[PDB]
Amino acid sequence: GSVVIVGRIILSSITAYSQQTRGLLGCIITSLTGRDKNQVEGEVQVVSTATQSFLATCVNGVCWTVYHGAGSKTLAGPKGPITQMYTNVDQDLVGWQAPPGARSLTPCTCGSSDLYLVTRHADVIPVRRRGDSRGSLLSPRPVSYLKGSSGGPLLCPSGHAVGIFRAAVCTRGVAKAVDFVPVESMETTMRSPVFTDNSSPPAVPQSFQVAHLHAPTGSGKSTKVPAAYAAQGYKVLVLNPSVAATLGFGAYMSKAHGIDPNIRTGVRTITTGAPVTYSTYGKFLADGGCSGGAYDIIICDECHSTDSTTILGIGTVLDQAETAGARLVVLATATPPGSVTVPHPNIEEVALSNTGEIPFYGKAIPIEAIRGGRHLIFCHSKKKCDELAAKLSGLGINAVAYYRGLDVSVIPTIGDVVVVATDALMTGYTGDFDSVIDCNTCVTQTVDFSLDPTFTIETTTVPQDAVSRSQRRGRTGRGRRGIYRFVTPGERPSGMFDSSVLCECYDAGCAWYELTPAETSVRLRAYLNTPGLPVCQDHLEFWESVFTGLTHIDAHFLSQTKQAGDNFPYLVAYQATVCARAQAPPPSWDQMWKCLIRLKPTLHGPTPLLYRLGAVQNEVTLTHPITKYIMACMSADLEVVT
Amino acid sequence: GSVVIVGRIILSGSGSITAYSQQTRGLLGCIITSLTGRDKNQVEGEVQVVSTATQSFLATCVNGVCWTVYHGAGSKTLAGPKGPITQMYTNVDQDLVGWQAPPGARSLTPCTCGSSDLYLVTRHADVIPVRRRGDSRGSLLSPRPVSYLKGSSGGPLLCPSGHAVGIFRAAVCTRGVAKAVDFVPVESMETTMRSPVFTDNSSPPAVPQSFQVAHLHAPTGSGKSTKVPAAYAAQGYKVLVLNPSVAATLGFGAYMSKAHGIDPNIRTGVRTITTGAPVTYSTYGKFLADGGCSGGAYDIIICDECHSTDSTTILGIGTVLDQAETAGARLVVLATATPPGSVTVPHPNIEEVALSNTGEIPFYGKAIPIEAIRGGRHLIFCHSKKKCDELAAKLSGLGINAVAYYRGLDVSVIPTIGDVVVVATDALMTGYTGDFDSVIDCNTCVTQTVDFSLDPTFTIETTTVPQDAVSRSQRRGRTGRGRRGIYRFVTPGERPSGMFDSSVLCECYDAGCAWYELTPAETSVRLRAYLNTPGLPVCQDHLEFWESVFTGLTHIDAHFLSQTKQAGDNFPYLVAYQATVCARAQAPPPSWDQMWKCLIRLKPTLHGPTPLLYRLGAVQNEVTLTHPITKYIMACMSADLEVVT
Ligand SMILES: CC[C@@H]([NH3+])c1ccc(Cl)c(Oc2ccccc2)c1F
Ligand SMILES: CC[C@@H]([NH3+])c1ccc(Cl)c(Oc2ccccc2)c1F
Repeated sequence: GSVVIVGRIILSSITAYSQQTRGLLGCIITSLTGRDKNQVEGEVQVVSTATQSFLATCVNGVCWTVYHGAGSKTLAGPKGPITQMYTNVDQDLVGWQAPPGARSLTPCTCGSSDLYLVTRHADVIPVRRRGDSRGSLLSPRPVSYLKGSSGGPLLCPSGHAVGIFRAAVCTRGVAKAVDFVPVESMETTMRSPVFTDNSSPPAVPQSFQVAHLHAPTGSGKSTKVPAAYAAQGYKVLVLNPSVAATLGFGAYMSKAHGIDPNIRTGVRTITTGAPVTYSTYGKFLADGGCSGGAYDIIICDECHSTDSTTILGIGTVLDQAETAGARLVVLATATPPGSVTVPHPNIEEVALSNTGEIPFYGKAIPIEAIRGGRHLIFCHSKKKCDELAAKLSGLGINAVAYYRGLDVSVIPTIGDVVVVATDALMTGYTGDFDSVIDCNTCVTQTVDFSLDPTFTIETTTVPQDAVSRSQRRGRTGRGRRGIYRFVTPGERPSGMFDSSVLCECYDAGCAWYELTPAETSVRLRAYLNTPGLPVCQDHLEFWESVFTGLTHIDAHFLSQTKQAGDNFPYLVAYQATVCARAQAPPPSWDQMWKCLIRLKPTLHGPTPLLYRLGAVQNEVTLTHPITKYIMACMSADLEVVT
Repeated sequence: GSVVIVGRIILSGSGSITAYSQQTRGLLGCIITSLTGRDKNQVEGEVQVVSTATQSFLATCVNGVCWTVYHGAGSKTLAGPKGPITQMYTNVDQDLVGWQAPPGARSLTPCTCGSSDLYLVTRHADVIPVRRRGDSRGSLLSPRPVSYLKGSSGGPLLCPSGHAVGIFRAAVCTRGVAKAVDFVPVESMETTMRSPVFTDNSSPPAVPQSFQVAHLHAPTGSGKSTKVPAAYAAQGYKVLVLNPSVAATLGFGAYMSKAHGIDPNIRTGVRTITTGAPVTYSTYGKFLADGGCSGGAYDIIICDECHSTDSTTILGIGTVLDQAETAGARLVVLATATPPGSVTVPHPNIEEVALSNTGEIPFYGKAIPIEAIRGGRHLIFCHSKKKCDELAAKLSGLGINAVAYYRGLDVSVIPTIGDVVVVATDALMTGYTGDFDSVIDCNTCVTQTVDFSLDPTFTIETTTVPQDAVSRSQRRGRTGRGRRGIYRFVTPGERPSGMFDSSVLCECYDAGCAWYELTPAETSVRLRAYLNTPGLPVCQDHLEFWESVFTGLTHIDAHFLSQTKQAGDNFPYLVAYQATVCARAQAPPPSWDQMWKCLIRLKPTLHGPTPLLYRLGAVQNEVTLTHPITKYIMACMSADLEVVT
């Protein structure tokens, strides 16, 4: 899909009105063709994808807008799809060369503080500047009235551009201020090189530096380059999210480059005194971060991964490495933020159709496509893994399921097999496959600041992004031919993660890694402040304030929720602690609250709700001091995107 | 736009009930197929996954007919092999519509036996045990979040033999958790088929010998409010004609006096005459303020414009329905041009023309050419007061006799006189009786919708929405009366007619308490008479919920209530009640929006967090939730609440 211009906002002194130029059918066709003959006029376009509508402002002969709406998408144009000229994920800014007929606003350098925000409804909202990227609405408005206006201009009185709107600053679901991308960030972006080669590892610098390495999985980014550095005489640490990949490196390196390295995972540890160590991020955090002077170079592998341990591990390194004596951090991934999937030479891509004995996410699989050989099928849930595995087994296909919870020994490693699995596979098992068949959806978690009474953490099924598609497809075609089959050809933009991931980081810090919320904030802040990494909204003070209130948890419930191994074991266990001390029942008797089951006969009355982590069946009271505390925390300034 | 089959749910041949889905169309194919109404793909399976541009749900063929929900499909056609298929059955009251099953389509068959173990099929092909507890209700064996059931409406409930018991249309929820499911029984599908496919309501009924409720679906200028009661009067019957508009009511009476001979009784706030005639013209508000039906006074009651869903009208009609038989009436007539289920058909006096981007006057993303309005009598419907004032301004500056009209302004500001462009809200339709050479329609209106948002209680939010058939049909109606007329529009779209939000029920209790001295219990009886009567606009049964809420709100401040009644805005009771609770705690209102002006003079003495009862708009001030009324309302949210799927 391409981005499509579906209207415009005309400026004149400052007033505006808007014009629509496409309906739905036109938008969709134009988005599939990427061919737009419609004449472009104005400095503000109203634009749309198949999922959202927003604005775009031309400045300096460039049409600009937000990464969180456009991603890395092309813009439909007279002669076809227009590739983006600039892609600055870190500033939430992208830009296409202005098409013929378009006008540009000029930047503002008189430096006025009385500003005017233009919306998708063509209203003109006065704004008092507060900083480089903040302004306060003179009249607070409900957040919903700014929705769809991301990308609109912030104008000084003389009509020039100060920047583009990117998000509202809410206080309890009401917008008192606005975040914008300032015109100086636009000019900085324009002077940066479009091509920047991150395929070569850099040489060790004289003083501390953070460098990026974008290279295919099996370039030797985690094998050959660590070996090269060690030859030059350095001590190198390779961090990786998979236990099975970390272990695998030990045997590979001892054969191929004659180095028997240190290995550090939770299930196994080996110290050989070698100058190269391979660790998981999680085991790295358990060992208490950087040891003063132990390493010259730290290589954070798969730094595209947006799981809490990886983010927390990488932010720890970014906070500590210099102080502990390192000269070099290398952030390594094949799929960096802003990447899209491109054709792979070694992999042949074939859409699924409706003909097939095996129904699969609305489409079908031919039994002839998986009868012999080794094939991997990605499903979104374990329930689905289980039922597809059973089907296949009943047809006499040798088929097995894999997901979080199961021992990887369900393998088999040699022989005909179909593996039906979730993304747990990515970290659990390292082999590749004659084909990958991919449902193209993922389970993820999303926070909702629902003030009912506090927040909600919802589990939802959503389309895959560009990293998911590439990483799943990349389980076939490794040094040998391969096939990838898909239910749908789409792709969400890569490199963003939800605020629940942040909440997860504080939770794990408390549950697993003996980190105070203040400590956790320091480490995440280094992650945020370092560019070229995945991006999120800055909700650190909020989440810090919330967990900071969660005191004197019951150690047995914590142990039990960690043991059962599910999400947010600290939030779950803290709610259970409050329920037990208040002598009151849990929100439900879902498996989530089984730590309270022996107390079931004696718990009665309304649940002192702290927050929603699933369905709430029981009645709730709001009188508990901890609830009162978390409600007060919601008055904090919260960026939400528009 | 037609409904389009975009996929299907395939049920298992034997053993235990299981299913899987197949998708036969993408988005592009869906949109094209909806605009042409032509679907050459063949129809397999008995459970279809259907879609409009706006939403998607399920449809289930039983005994020859592809059934689904009115709240999903409205009166729309089904895309077919030889073009659009019109609906064969349209039952607004049961939330059930039906197209004749296309070629070779397969139909489930009814639950002949009579088990009480049931299985619901969802759009995800999940099969979910249900326990029948009534004709149209069964409980989920394992309660679920209601989000999981959205888009499954129209799906079947099966008995273990795989026979259809009905089709899902809504969940019963407790605080966001579906505990049970509502369906349209299969025998309500056969009650639908053992009626005639066409019913006639174009002629006023004969007076029956015993109490009967009849419907009159006939256009304005058929004389529904002048000629027909005149006719009944001529046969010696006493007749009451009720209407939502003061100006319409006065006009009919004045027309009757000079044309049909009679000098009728008139009853409104502003003018009331007793002449002893056997025809009486009243508004719904005055009828209610008079305490409803007085014994033996009328044989016939015409409830005119019975399509209207303002609180007064609903409350008024509810009253007549509850009180007429016992007051000795023989006949209640529910009269409208635009009954529930109706569609905007072409009018031979009216030339319909799409606005373009060509024009000097920007209008809702399109354009009005000055030529089209420079000379004559013209009407422009805008959704908000604000826009009307912007558009009157922008028009007159360019040399026009432009004027606005919306609630608050006195009519007569609309002259006549000749050349004019009136820019107005829908308030035009209760304030002014005249018509125009052309009508220009923004195709949108403001409405109010309730969210059970548990933050802490409920929210009532003003939103802007696409117009429905009634809206479009009534807005067009102000041109092409006798002579030729023109209708210009921004959008061809049209939402289904005859549904109203739960917030409208809220307004009925509020008006009950604020204007007409009705206890919540007394209002429930009246509303119950309206729901139970068929062929009237329909809503979700939340009567107990809303009764329970207003029953708690006692000892309101008489002064604030008088000011919110006078200012004329919605929910004067809830607004005044929140203010009563604020003033008594010396706390500020949730904001300093105009809604809270009754409290402006006390601003100096009002400090601290607002004890919030519910949300009627943005809340800027901190909130406490400790107030006994807040808690009382919080407990009411435990009620069983039907919500759609
Ligand atoms: C410029 C501020 C930075 N924190 C930032 C950078 C890029 C993007 Cl897409 C940002 O917004 C989101 C919004 C939702 C999810 C992730 C990120 C974002 F908030
Ligand atoms: C059969 C139950 C009846 N109360 C009923 C009849 C028709 C329809 Cl469209 C119903 O559903 C709605 C849903 C939303 C708004 C109004 C009505 C509905 F609830």
